[PDB]
Amino acid sequence: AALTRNPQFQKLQQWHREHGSELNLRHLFDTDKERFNHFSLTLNTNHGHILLDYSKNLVTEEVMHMLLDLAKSRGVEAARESMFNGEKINSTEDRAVLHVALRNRSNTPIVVDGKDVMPEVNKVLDKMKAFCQRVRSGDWKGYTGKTITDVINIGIGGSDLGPLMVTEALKPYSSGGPRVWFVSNIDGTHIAKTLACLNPESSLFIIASKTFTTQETITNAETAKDWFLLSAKDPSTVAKHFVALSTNTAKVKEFGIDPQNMFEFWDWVGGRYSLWSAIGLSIALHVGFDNFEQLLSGAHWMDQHFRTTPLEKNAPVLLAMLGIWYINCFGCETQAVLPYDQYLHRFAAYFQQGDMESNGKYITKSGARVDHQTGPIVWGEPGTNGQHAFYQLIHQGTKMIPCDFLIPVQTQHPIRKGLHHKILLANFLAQTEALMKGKSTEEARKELQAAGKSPEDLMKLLPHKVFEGNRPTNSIVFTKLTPFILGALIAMYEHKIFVQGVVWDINSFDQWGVELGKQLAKKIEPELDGSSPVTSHDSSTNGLINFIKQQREAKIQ
Amino acid sequence: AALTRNPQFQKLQQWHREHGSELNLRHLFDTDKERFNHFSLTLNTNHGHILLDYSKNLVTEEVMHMLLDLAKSRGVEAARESMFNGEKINSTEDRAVLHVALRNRSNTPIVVDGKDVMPEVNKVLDKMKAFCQRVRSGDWKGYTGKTITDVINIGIGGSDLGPLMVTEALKPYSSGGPRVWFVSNIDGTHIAKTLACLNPESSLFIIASKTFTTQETITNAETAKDWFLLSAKDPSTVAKHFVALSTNTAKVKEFGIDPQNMFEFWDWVGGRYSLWSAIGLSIALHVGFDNFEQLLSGAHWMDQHFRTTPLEKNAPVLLAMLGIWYINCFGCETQAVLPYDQYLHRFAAYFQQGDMESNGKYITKSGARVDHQTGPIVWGEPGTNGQHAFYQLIHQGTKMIPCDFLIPVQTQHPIRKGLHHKILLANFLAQTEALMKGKSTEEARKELQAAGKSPEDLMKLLPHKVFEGNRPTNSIVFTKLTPFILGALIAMYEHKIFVQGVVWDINSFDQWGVELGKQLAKKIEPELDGSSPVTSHDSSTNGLINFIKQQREAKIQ
Repeated sequence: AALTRNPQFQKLQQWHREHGSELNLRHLFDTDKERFNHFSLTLNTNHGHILLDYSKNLVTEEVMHMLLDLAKSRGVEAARESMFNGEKINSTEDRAVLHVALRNRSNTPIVVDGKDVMPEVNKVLDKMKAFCQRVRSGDWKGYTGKTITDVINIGIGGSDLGPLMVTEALKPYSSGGPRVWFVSNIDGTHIAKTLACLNPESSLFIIASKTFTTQETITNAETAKDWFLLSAKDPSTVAKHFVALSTNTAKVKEFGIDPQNMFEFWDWVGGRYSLWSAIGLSIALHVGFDNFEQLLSGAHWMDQHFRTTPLEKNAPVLLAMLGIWYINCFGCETQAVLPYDQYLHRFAAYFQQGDMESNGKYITKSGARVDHQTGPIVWGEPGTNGQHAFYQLIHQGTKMIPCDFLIPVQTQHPIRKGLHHKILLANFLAQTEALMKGKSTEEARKELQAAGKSPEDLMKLLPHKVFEGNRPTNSIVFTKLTPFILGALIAMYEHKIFVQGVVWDINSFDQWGVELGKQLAKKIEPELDGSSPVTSHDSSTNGLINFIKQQREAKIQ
Repeated sequence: AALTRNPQFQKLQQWHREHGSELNLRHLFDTDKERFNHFSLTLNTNHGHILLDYSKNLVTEEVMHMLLDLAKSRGVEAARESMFNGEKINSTEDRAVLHVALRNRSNTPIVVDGKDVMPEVNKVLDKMKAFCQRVRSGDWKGYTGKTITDVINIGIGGSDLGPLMVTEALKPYSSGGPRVWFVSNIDGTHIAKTLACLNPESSLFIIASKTFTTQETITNAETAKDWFLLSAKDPSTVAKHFVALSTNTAKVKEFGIDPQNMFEFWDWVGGRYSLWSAIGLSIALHVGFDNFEQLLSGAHWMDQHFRTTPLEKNAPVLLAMLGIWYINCFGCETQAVLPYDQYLHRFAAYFQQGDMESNGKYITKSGARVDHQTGPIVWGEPGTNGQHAFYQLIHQGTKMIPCDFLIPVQTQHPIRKGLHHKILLANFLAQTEALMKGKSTEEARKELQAAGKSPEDLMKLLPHKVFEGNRPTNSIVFTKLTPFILGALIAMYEHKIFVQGVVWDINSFDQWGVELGKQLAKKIEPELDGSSPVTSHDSSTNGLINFIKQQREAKIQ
């Protein structure tokens, strides 16, 4: 395993064993008035500023140096170029990894298998735009000649969560667009409850599946199609209400979709990195293609920042190494993502997939079994909702939890002359200040005394009122949450995931872990029909199946 | 710190040290065909069955005995009676913990400070029912004589999540009820994107707040009022469109709400255990009082189960000790909740609050600082959604992650002759089968060889195809997700949480962790006013503040 054998890594772990515990944020800030200046990064995109304040982290100049050294010695710069240049770094599948090509606004040639991929990227985008124009303007008409009012994306994983998170994040930019709906669960209630709110004559479905045989997606697509046909009787109308983001033209034709409404993407486009491709169609439809282009440009901006910036000043890499520090040295299992922004309520869920499906790995690019930790469990809820659910554990539990706090300076809803947003900002700043400052015994004792508590009352309360602090955070503040900024932000985290992967020597771009579950589920499916008991598995699987058969018959109240 | 002093605890740890790594799920099942029979539990509620199958846990009859011995030596049973008897077990706040009184259908007296609380519980319930009748039937009217179509719940933490989660879960039981909406974030987009969807004439607001001075709630309540008065205009109209869940009669009247529509609850009702009280007004409004009464009955049934069942077969206890095993011996930081049910999409989020805010503690009932792990990090998304997001890390990452898998046998939407649910069940059973069974190097090799891979190609891919398995899960299956079953399930986890807290000797029922953040936010609020640079905090807090002040006036192009 490369990491463990890397001398810079070893130096890093030895230092932590020796000095890690003695680091205390409060002392560090009390002793060094330049801390913010030393550990902060200001990015002017020319379309708004993004401030990355990583100063409330358990680091010193010495630690940052050791980390930057490790990134250098782990080759992140060369691995980065390999990615951007089209080399097949997805080693286990022998594929390129070029989500950066999807948003490549410079159109600089990126060649794979002898051909510049750019023209294909652009043909698809041009195609998406033309269609998006037809639909939004009311040009495109349903089978009864009515304009489209609802766009329904059907897909799983990356064919879903991205468009869904982005459209929710960019709501304010959706004037003139039709409503978007997202179906993903195979669970029939997901499609039932969506279908119940629709009019077939004005609904347009998008089936998002590269192979067009994804089971849950195609099953959902077929239910939608039978629902449509109940009204339209006529199968030739399907072409008016169902389009496809896919590569499987035969299967697409078979379903009833006009193959001119098949929007292609490529194998170098991982699902958890697909929103910038044809997979983004529902985003473009909801907020228009200008905004979709701003989203891509935002991503492109961050891509250039990742590429041209010295490591010391590289947002994505600084983010990654801080994570390595907490994962491979402090041993923290999780990474919290807390955007103080309701529109961004699925931001954390989205990266739960991006990070976890990319870096939840245990085999290195050499075939070696990892002997160090890899990807963290990512999780979160937007502030201040989360603040009211679980921060108690963050402030006073027994776990170290690195948190990323995010917020826009300008809100899309400056209601009450800025009141809600002021309170929101104050909490965003106070929470991180709290996590790092804490409240000592003496500090709490004073408050108890001043509040009128008795000595007995004081004695019992005291310990519970102490905050140990020393809980590290990142603050990421940006001028406003526009399509462009959102683009840069998503890409920033994408590149953070890339770097950690490189440092760990794993392949962030495959996902072999899904195979076992699918094959086992195929075996079970037919065993579920019928009354007789199943005895072919382990006793649990067997017992569970038999309990389902017994109770499926039950009439309950 | 007594858990650590406890001899049963010590023996458990010493045993795990010597034998824990030896446990192999696949081997246990292979060597004991009764495993399922021996490590599972069936519960007939008279309103649906609940199968708790904990056989896929790293545990033997010896380990369980040790875990129960521990629950015994830690006084689980007595603490339990203490809660049920109305004793002040919330020791820091000197209060009773009586959410079980709220659902006490037997009406057995529970006396606090010399008086049965039941009559007060039932008075409020009766009152909840009457108003609910008045609203659903159309009797209750708005300032223009229209009946109510939308009910808007406004609150934070427990005044919001429970009601949001339960109404999402029980949607099919809402025929005849008004649409419910939930507003919690202080961030302005929340209330604003909600208000934009309403008609003031037929909208009823419910401001949920014990003290009625909860800053973010009240701020939202005022924005709502002010928005209602922009059309209704007469302040006396507020009383027909706002009711309150509170005890602060004065603050309620001062807001314009009629004190006769102030539904009360008590000190002994924790926010994270409040949905069963007046706090569930919106639940009752949405699904009717009958269903709401079914919900409390389900929880009462589980309460009785917890109270009368010997530890060995006590579901919540079993759940509690199992978690102790993973938390205190295996060192697992997190616990996943994965409902294969889209209606339950907010179930995990609910328990993230109910668990982490109860048990994220570090000071024990005696004042000592713990020296062992405490509450886990709770997270999740419903399957198969989550399956397609992060299961990669669970199957092949570097972290042990206890998962609870839950599913109703019978679905609320049996479309396509049951095809969707069939697939859902198959994935539900297959995933746990997979986490347990894994796929070995040899098995993976035969596959690759069978797929015609060259020796070089096989070699490079082989280890990536290996599933190590041995990943423990609980499988909780229940006949159907009805209001009753749901209530049972909620109470089940409530008691799991209670049992863990007792073992940790912490106070699951206070929440002192919120103060610092609250204190520090109020300091910052006024400082945000203006263009003067702030200098009064550590350099990061100042830096952030100044950047915010600097960018609030940035025109963005």
